[PDB]
Amino acid sequence: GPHMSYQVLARKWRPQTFADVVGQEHVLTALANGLSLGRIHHAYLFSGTRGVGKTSIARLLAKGLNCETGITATPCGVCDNCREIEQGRFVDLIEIDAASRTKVEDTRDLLDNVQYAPARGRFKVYLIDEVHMLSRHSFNALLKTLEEPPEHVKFLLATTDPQKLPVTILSRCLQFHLKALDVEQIRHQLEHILNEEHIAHEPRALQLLARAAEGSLRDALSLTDQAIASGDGQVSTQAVSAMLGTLDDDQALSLVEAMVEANGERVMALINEAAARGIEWEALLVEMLGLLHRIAMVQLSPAALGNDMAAIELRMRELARTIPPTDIQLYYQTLLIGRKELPYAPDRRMGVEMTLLRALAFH
Amino acid sequence: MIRLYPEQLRAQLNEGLRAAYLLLGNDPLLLQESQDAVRQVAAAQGFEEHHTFSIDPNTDWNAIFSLCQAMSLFASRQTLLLLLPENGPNAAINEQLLTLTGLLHDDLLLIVRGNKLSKAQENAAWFTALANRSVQVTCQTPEQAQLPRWVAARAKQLNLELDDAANQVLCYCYEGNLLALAQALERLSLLWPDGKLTLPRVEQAVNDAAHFTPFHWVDALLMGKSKRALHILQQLRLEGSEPVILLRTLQRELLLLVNLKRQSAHTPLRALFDKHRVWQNRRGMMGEALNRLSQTQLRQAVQLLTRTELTLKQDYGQSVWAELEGLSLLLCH
Amino acid sequence: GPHMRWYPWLRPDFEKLVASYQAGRGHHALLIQALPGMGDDALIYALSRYLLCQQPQGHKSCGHCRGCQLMQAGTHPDYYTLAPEKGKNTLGVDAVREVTEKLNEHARLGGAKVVWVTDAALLTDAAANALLKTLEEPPAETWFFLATREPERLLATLRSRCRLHYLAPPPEQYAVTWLSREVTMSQDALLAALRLSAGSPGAALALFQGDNWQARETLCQALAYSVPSGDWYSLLAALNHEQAPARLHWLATLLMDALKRHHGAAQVTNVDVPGLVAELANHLSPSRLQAILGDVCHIREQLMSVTGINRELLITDLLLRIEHYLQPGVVLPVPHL
Amino acid sequence: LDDWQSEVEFTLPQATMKRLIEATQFSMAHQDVRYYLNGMLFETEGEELRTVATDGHRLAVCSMPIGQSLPSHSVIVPRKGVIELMRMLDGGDNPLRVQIGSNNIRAHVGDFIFTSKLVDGRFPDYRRVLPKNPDKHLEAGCDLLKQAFARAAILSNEKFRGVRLYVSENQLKITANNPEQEEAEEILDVTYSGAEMEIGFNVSYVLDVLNALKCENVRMMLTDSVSSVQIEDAASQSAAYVVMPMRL
Amino acid sequence: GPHMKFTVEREHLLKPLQQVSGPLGGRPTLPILGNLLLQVADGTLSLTGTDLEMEMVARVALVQPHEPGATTVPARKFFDICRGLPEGAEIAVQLEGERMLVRSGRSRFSLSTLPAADFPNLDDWQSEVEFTLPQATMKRLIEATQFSMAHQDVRYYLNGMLFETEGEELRTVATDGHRLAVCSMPIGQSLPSHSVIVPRKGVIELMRMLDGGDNPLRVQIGSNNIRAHVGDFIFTSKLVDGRFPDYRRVLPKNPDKHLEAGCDLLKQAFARAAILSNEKFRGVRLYVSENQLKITANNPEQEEAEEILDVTYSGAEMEIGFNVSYVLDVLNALKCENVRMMLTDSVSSVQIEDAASQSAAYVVMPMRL
Ligand SMILES: Nc1ncnc2c1ncn2[C@@H]1O[C@H](COP(=O)(O)OP(=O)(O)O)[C@@H](O)[C@H]1O
Ligand code: BEF
Ligand SMILES: [Mg+2]
Ligand SMILES: [Zn+2]
Ligand SMILES: [Zn+2]
Repeated sequence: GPHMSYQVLARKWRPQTFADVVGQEHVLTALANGLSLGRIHHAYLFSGTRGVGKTSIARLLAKGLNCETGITATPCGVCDNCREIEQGRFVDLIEIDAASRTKVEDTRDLLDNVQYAPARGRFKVYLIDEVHMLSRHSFNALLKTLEEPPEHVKFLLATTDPQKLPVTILSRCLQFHLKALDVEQIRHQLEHILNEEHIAHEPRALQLLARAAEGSLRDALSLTDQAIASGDGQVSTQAVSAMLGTLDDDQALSLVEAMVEANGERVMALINEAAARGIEWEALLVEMLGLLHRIAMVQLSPAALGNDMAAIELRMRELARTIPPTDIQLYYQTLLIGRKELPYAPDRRMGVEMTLLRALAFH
Repeated sequence: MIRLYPEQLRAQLNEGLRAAYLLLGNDPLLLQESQDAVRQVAAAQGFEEHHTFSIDPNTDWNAIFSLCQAMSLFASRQTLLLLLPENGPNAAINEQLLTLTGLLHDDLLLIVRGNKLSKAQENAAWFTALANRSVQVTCQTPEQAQLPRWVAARAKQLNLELDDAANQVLCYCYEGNLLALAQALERLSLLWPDGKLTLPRVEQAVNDAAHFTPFHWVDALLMGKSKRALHILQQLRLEGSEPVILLRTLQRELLLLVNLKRQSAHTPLRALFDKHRVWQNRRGMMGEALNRLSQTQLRQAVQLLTRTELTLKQDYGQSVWAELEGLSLLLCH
Repeated sequence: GPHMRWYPWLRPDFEKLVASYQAGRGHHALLIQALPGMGDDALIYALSRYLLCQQPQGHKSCGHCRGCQLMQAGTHPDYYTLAPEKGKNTLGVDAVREVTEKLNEHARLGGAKVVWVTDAALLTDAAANALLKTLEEPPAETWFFLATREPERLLATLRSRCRLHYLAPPPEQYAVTWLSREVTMSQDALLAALRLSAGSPGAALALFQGDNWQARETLCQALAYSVPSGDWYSLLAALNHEQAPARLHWLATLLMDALKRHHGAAQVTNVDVPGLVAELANHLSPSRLQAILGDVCHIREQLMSVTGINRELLITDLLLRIEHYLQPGVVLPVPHL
Repeated sequence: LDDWQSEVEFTLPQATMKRLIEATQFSMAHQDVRYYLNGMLFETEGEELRTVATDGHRLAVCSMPIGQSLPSHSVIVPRKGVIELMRMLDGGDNPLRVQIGSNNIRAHVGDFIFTSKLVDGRFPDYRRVLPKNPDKHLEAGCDLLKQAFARAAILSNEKFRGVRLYVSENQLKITANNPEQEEAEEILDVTYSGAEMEIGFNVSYVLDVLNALKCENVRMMLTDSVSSVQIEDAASQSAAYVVMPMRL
Repeated sequence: GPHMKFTVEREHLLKPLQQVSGPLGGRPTLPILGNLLLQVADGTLSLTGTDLEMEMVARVALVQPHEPGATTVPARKFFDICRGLPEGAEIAVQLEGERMLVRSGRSRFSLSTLPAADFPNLDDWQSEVEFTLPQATMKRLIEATQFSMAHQDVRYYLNGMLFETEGEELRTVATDGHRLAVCSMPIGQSLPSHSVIVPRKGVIELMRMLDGGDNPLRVQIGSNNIRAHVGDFIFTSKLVDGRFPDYRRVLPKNPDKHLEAGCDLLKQAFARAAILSNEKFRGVRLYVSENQLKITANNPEQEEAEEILDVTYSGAEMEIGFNVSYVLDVLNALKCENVRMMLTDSVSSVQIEDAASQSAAYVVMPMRL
């Protein structure tokens, strides 16, 4: 009854078949063909940035691997084993969060476990996630069970970043680099989800949400939930724009045109106004970087104008004409390093002020 | 309550005993000497059973009721000893001491060792009830002004005829603990049973006391002797001395040196020497330390020191010995 | 303090952030981003009181029930707090481990199962990755809350599970009015407090009721002798109170105001020390001034990040480097890479 | 605080509850990674109370009729709750009023009140665990098997006490080796009607099952040298046990 | 090598192994301390259990042709196999060189062996006294003297019992804090004077193995080795050196107050006073008046216990504190219904003898409550 029948989109719309996964065809194809042809490896290491699907691909692989209907690239999804693995109550798929089970006691427990028979499925599979922070002792104890396990043991490793793995651990498992999801893929999946759940939206807000989340579908859905929590349960351009606090090209170009002409007083007044409206400073810096990039493109070849908006492209054309490429490069470099140092700045606003005032250095 | 000094305790022990004894201080040589002097006094007065307890945070009520049961009526007379925590009595033992103060008999002689306590700890009721019954012994390590006099007297009780140069070098090499002074004195006495402590004899040993940290490493830089302090650092790295401690010594001393360097243009040297209350025997080297090392040298040295401490702090440790000897070789110019 | 303190401008946000839970569509996680002392703690507390209350009143918590009576006594069996111990500063894997292992059991009082992390930036990354599973997929009727001064310093993964709710500082005039009603002194001090604290009225209150304000005054006076004489070393005693980050921040704010005074700007942060601002502009060269400001910010970062660093050595080297820079003929650094 | 209403109400003899807990207690997980394992499943259906315990290498199911019409319900009680439940109920008093709610369990035993919170989650089904086509069967007296395994367990490995069963028409055989390169071997006269088979068990769980089985004659069911065993009372079907074998 | 052969019935094999288990196992510091030594002598098997200071030898009678020889086998595993086997099944034991084969019924076992690692002389006594103390004598002596002796005490010699043989009688004494025990058993034999201290653990081992109140025993006591032949089996222990207080100097302290009467009534009163006795200072107060005793207790729980007893007395009014546990052990080991009690002072030792006979005497130094 009051048990919260609603579930968050980041988990409700988790992939349930190899045909429901957005992108990563470079790994879905390999996994499905390996399932079908009869070549299955005893340790799979899915690695990629946040919210790209390592856990989901691993869970689909587990669903397929120990389905009672043979070992097929297409799990049935109606049997028992599919249902429990989807629910996560299956005995033979064991979830180990490597942050916790890093002491030698837990690793010894795991190595004791691997020596026995399964219970319900063909294969007993350890989904170890965030493996890249097992203590060195844990990895050295885990080498033997990751190298030559028994017949019914397969390992599925999920890591946020491959770098922290001991390279020997990398070498014994099958690496799958999950590519970050392209903006087009994210926007199409969002369109499909929101149409499926009978939620009104418009493509513009979808593009904004895709741009904000740097290639992480879970991040896209998190921003979707934030955008529907505020704004009467709907996705709209004004809603997402307010949620992100993003700014139109006019204001950022006002900043770059005042700063390129060393109009320090105007620059500081613009920053004061932006603070009064309370924008996100990182957004200001990314807009300045984008405008400087477009100016550089126009300088290189006149064909690539600013035509995506083309509203105040007169100003962009004039600024390109009136500024040497070197000065624009210096402005971009200064703003970019400043952007790199926002977290280290004592305050965001003052960090942007430092960066802009330093850009004001050239005459 | 009778507060006494370690040398003057014996006389009191001869005149009359007190059921409760307290030994507060950091220097453990006088602590153990007073403890076993009182113990041999009690043994001379028939006390046979000697119980000692190590009271820790782990020590608790079930670690003290056996104590209380001990001193009721077993045989003849006995003594008790305790070891107090580093911070002194806590609230956990604040009641245990109150209970212990409720039963004082000539059967049991109570001995307590420890370091200095907060003024709110002796303000407790158990201490007040123990005032007339107990005797406290001061056991801190005093300044170095009375150090030569005290060590000369001690060597006299050790039957050692020290020279002025021997006294100077032995004091200057061991300003850390009376344990060091002792071990040096007994080493010298056993090596030379005659007792005459000539400077050529006392200088040999193995080195200047030990490899220490400050004395000669810093002093040679103060006078600018690169070879001396450099060899001292080589020996320090040979014995694996902790680099962090060396850095702490440099931080605590070079800052005073920098303070000395300032104001020298618009104030006579001796006024700055006595304004900081720096030791005159140290002032004799501070003079040429200021004279030789200029302000630019100080700035460069502090800059490289900060770079070194930085690189050391985030677990890099990029050849700490190389940068330390670099500091030394800058300070020798 | 006792149940902390509600703040008047927080009332709108909470309302919005409770609507998402009244409809039942509330995302289990929540990463509230708010400045120190802003008032996010009261928001999280009031939210949890509404959530674990057996009878949730409209926009209120209960009015009367045992379910939050055990909350007021701070002894609810579901409500868990994750804060580093008073003697430590890093939240260990052990506390999050205990909380998450005790989450798998049912709800004791038949209601929700609410967790709370007092401050997320303090979470050790190992603790963050131990808490990752619990945040991504919690059991039914399990909710979470978190507080951060900034989200970007958090682990790349932990924020990705959560919604990044934001607490906008109140409008400048409203904050000034509230602080004037609370603390009585000249408005220049109040503007300095708000702009220094990036708009956090609670942080301005902490600055006033804390000794630092007077110490801040001290620094001003010290600079009033340093800059006209080129004698900065005497600032050491002013900048060493275990508040080297905050005091260095005040110094950098002053230097920012001076550089603003060069490229004459209508508004500057330090409005209680305009004469100091003018003097700082007068004596110091803009390239030297920017190099010095960069060094001040760099040293403040070095002190804030690495604990166990020696404050005295760092500040002494900083002051010596500044004194060196005020000498003509020096080459100044420029940020890069 | 207002008490929670119960959706499962019944009353039990102390003998029945004691038998169930003794039958399944040694078969539940300790701190195991799978959170829903560290506990005991109390299924009820018809007039029968069933108890299930597993740790991924073991399974104890014990079914006893109650005579009371009961709904189909499931519940998990964690380690501590059931341990102090067994400690709590020891006398011969009839009152065992057991109440199962959505989140907690309470058993009233006269003047003592049981209280614990249920492990949220759904237990795996035991019928899917018990082999469905056991094509090999064995029979022997319970005490003979128990004494034999206890004797053979003397010289096994310490931490994991593996033993090897060679089951054939001629007789049953069990062997044990240890890190000390020590050999133990012994023979039992069970009635078999099949060919040779080799399996590897852990003597700890087998010994526990035999000790808490508490019957006269015992029957083993087997399918394969890797599949699960099904040990049961040869004279009753109120309790079944499974021991997933060991790799060698 | 030499090889050994045995066909030994289980029941007649268990009791020796079960008995010798004392100086066996128990955190064996060496691979040889935790093992039992077997040897064949004529028609007997000797089982030796060693812990470097107590050597226990058991003689299993052999009834079948058995191959001679000796070996060292893990004591615990041998005990477990010999116990778990079916009752009455003869066990066939063979030495397969480095291994130890043992078979029984339908079961086979192998053991790791040690050839020779605990075979020195192992014992050398002096035997000043060789009294043939019969079973029942030291039975009651030791049960009346053990009590709860020194644990962690700095005075090492107070751990072991003091034996003193003189004339026709042996006096056994034991000091521990307040409590002190002594029994003067009339052996009746013309025996030389001898004084010795035996370890407490050796005493408890001897008493535990003792049992069976029928057979006279041979006790050979020296200055460093004591041997006791309890019927079939043999035990040997080291000997603690002197510095022990003289019982002739702690027992007779010129008692002046005399008392008598029931012992079990005092037991019940002491148990009921122990409920409200000082939990930190174990002991209650005893008011002594003419033909009357009063027992009072005041625990920190602010509960007062008082009882009155009819104990004969013709001395002066007295108030003596005492440990309830020590005197309760005195009463329990006195095995009598009536006791005699001699008071000296509130800080001087209080004697308690058996009212049945002088053979049993005890001392408790009073408490200050
Ligand atoms: N390739 C993908 N296809 C479809 N949805 C995806 C994909 N990757 C991520 N997602 C979305 O992200 C959510 C979390 O995905 P997950 O697989 O847990 O990422 P991770 O690799 O970081 O554990 C899923 O519930 C799903 O909505
Ligand atoms: F969020 Be994912 F598992 F990197
Ligand atoms: Mg994941
Ligand atoms: Zn399926
Ligand atoms: Zn309420």
